[PDB]
Amino acid sequence: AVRVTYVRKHSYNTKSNGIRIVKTAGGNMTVQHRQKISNGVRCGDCGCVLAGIRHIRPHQYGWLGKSKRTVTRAYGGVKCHKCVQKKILRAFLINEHNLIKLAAA
Amino acid sequence: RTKKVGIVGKYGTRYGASLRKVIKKIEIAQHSKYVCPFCCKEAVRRTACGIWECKGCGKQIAGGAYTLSTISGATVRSTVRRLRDAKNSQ
Amino acid sequence: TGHKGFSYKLKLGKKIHQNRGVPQWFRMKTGNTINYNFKRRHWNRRKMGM
Amino acid sequence: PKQVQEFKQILKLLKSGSIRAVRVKTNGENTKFKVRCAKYLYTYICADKAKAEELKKAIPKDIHVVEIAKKAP
Amino acid sequence: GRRTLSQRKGRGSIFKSRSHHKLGVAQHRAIDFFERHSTVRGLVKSIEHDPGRGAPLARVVFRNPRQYGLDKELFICAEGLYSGQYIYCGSKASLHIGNVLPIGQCPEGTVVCNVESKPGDRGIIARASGNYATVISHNADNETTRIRLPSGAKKTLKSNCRAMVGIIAGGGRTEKPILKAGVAYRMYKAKRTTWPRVRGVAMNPVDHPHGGGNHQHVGHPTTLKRSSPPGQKAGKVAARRTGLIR
Amino acid sequence: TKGTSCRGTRHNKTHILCKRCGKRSWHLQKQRCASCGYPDAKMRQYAWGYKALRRRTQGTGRMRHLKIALKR
RNA sequence: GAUUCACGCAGUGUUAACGUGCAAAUUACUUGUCAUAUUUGAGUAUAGGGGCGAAAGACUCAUCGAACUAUCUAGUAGCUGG
RNA sequence: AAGGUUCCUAAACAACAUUACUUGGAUUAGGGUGAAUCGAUCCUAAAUUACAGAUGGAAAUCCUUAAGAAAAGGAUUGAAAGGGAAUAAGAUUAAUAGUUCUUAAUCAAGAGAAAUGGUAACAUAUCAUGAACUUUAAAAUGGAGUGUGAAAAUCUACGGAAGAGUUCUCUUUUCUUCUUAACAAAAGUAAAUUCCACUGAAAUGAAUCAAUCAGAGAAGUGGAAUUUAUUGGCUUUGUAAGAAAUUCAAUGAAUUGUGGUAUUUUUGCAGUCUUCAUAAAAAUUAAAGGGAAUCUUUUGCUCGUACUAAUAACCGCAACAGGUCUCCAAGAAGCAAAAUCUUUAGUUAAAUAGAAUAACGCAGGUAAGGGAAGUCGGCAACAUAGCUCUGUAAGUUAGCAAGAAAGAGUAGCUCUGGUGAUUAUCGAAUCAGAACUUUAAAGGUUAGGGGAAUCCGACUGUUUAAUAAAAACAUAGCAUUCUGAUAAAUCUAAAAGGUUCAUUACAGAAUGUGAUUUCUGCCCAGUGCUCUG
RNA sequence: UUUCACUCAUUUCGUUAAAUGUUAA
Repeated sequence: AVRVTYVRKHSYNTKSNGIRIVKTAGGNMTVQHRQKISNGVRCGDCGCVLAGIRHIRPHQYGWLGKSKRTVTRAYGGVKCHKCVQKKILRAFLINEHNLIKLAAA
Repeated sequence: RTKKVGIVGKYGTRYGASLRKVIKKIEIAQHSKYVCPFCCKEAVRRTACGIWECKGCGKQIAGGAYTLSTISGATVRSTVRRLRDAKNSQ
Repeated sequence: TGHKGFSYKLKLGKKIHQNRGVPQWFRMKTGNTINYNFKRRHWNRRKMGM
Repeated sequence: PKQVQEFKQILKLLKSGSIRAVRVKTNGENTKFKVRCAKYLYTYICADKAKAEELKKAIPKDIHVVEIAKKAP
Repeated sequence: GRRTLSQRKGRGSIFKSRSHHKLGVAQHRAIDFFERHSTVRGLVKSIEHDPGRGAPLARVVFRNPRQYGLDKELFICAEGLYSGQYIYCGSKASLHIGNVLPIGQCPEGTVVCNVESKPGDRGIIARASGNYATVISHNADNETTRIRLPSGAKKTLKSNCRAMVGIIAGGGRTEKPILKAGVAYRMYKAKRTTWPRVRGVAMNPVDHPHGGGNHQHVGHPTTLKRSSPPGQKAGKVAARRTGLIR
Repeated sequence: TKGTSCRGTRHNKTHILCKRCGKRSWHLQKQRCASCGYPDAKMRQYAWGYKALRRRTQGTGRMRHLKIALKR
């Protein structure tokens, strides 16, 4: 077995100091700097992880294509599909009831 | 399994028979599921001291420290309803 | 340390520069008593305290 | 490094004016046409000699062409 | 001798409050016209756990009635509140659990909580777990109402002092017996530095007035005047009585 | 273990070099110099420290400009 | 905040070694303990009739029943030495 | 971190490393630290400090956004372990290398009436306009335990190619090499979870090691999305064999398959348990609601970078058996990262040796017969010791005591049987049993002495650094006193001053006793405290 | 001198000093 060493000057097993040992030419092993695990977006109301958006760092969303950082729908990145259907029904039904109850009952 | 020490057998033999009895009633009621007032399911479990969450219903309810609804918290709710109806009627 | 400030590093280099002996020609001057530098130090003998 | 999948892209690449250098590597079972562009190093794995000769006629004459074999240059 | 532990407590050293993870100040919203002469509606977005206190906190969200935006408030939960509930704050609000009403509109016998000792000071009385104050009577002659404090004392407040109708959540917290010293250690995670209390009789005469001699005892009466200086005021202060109560 | 053993962990400087007096008397946590009293506008001098007055005062340095003025 | 082993840590016993020592408190075996009242690095806060103390008058740079350093100060001595 | 030139080389050995030294971390003279991508620099945490204001006889103190004609909203500092735009492989030097060279990349800042598809979940090499203002999310969140996906290491199956070791006794034999980066691509193909469409479950079904779920809709069928150390997880591909490794010849030549229902480590995922504990903020980024308006190329500055990191480079007067935070981690055997032995790497010197083999010693041992008669006292030493099976008392808070106590078995060799997968072939260590043999089997190493009572402390924990580790302190439990916040306790010389208090009687402050069970008797004269007098 | 009534110094507070008081609709 080949034993390795930290390449950067950090020497503690911190969250940002994650490393991976991979094999290289001649049987030698090198050290990579691996990336932290991130979370996605959550529905603004029900707090459910949205589908169709990757779980990457906040700045990497800028590198992604314009279509890969959201979903083509009403509110489309902040509310689940269920979160929005409730919003549409609430808007239409309450306005309709506010139209019949008052406003020339 | 056990004759009488049901949930407080994890305390072994080191807190007193009386104290282990008192803590048993509270620990049973704290860990049990309650009927959830908005969807009528045995799906409410405690998440913190005074916060209860309906697992299969998506609601967070404020309640007692260990029971979903306290005896004093139920009489007060009944009392206010009587007061509100009396105020609303003359 | 491996990591040091710029000003601190220059004061480290000067302490290195001042740890030298009397040049031979200065020792041949007429009426010369300065043969050895009594302000000298070595890393394992005295710590410069900086 | 990027890979060119079929023949139409590399010819259009060769006729494109962004090229910088060409190096041809002859392996035991294939021939690779590594076009050194400004940004990437496009390559094309070829196994048919006649298509390779067609490719070799397609390189502009002004371009420095490097021929690589079992001995590296 | 030395300065006793009670003297060292007022200096703001290690005895400072461990309030770093706390949610914030829990209180009513600032009074305005829409609360004095109307009702504003709030939405209980979530119910959270504030470290160091026994009652849950509701993250209520109001709407700004004079500008565009939101008024994110932080109330103390009344028992029975749930996520998505609408709560109305104002002088014309309905008498329901969780609504914020001036103490003059509550009928005699109403159970309220988070009462303001002075109008507009955003909540003083009846804030612990399971606590509440009852309304005793009204007096429209001088616009004052009487309430009964959780300690049993009676207090007279202005009739426009606000309050939340109901019972503070988290009742029955202190009926569960702590069993271990470790559990009591975790109780003061978000509190001040007080827990392991050395008996004064186990101290030395320099440290504490009780610091005894060849037998662990006090020596002098432990009931002391109110006017004793800081340093010798240790034990029972202005004790009208002692011994077990009958 | 109050003697030899306790001195193993002494690897954290309390004082670093000062900027006004040049000595290793700048307390890091206190953010003041124990010798020349830095931040303080006035140089720190005490009448009980009569020797510390003669170690650093007027005439113990170069006197780059005053030597011309007084001779003038 | 169950029983034990290990990396570690402490210091119950030998009242062993050493006792002008490896060491101004350490070594060997034995013993105990070895993750939640746990162990630990850095930063930060608390300073002299003050701090800090699960409390031994313990700790506060080998100094603590009141630190270190300088001035008053060549303090006074019916006492001891010359 | 600390040290500061101790790093490399050459000349030289007066001094120093308890002899010596041609050696040296010692003398003399030179050489040596290369960054757009690693860090500092940027942000904020505990906290810290300014102008004006407030306080003070004074020095100075308080306040940190409240007091201000100051700062859309609040000033400075505070992390080389928290947050954070972007780099890798090979080679190179006497010494530097995510820093130089070759090759190959990435990032930021610049320059040259406004789209489709899908029923839906949602998808489209930039595309396909999107201002003020507002909201949401990310950065950004405890711990335990169980299951499992993938990679690496070790082990192993089939087929080999090259080299090496053993060989008068055998051994188709034993050993080594057979590799691949950042960044991207998309032949082939996974595990887990969440949603969408059709349909409507009872004779209730679906499923996990455990759970858990369903008419606010299960199971089934067909889809969509996200995660799995870069693109998209694994094999594979470009980079890329031209490198590197193993051989051969004298620069040039050869090879570089496919698997495993095995162990460990790492990294994710899914649910379960637990809290009177709920387990950071900002810089910075994106989306949304609203509808105001009408590929090539340039540049990337400042600072650190050598070396030790310790039985010789740090702190203890020193080359001091003391102390000092981390990363990577092979084989045997075993439950075990234990003890013992070995491979890669390191070293054979680390305050001097030679001869003789007296006493008395320090360290490790054994001993006839007796077995604590020694001694203050079984102090020291001896003795038990793993695993399997049988068996296990009084007492008890009914949980324990309990590994109680006590007894038997265990080796080697040759066999037999049980526990599965794929549809006959393949595979795992685990358990049970039977003949035979002997020096009769845990014991090389590691490895509990047991029982009957009495006293104290309930327990886990802490304690006099350097003669006291305990019955002492803490503890949970019990009890008492004061206080409605402009308060109680309490710091300050003063203060729009400070602490509990981001608090509000289920709270804050002050005390005694110390788990549980049973019980707390009489006394208000004396001294305290109090009175609604 | 005591008991009253007020606020105007004074105290304690709250906010983005965001509809206070009296008429009007």
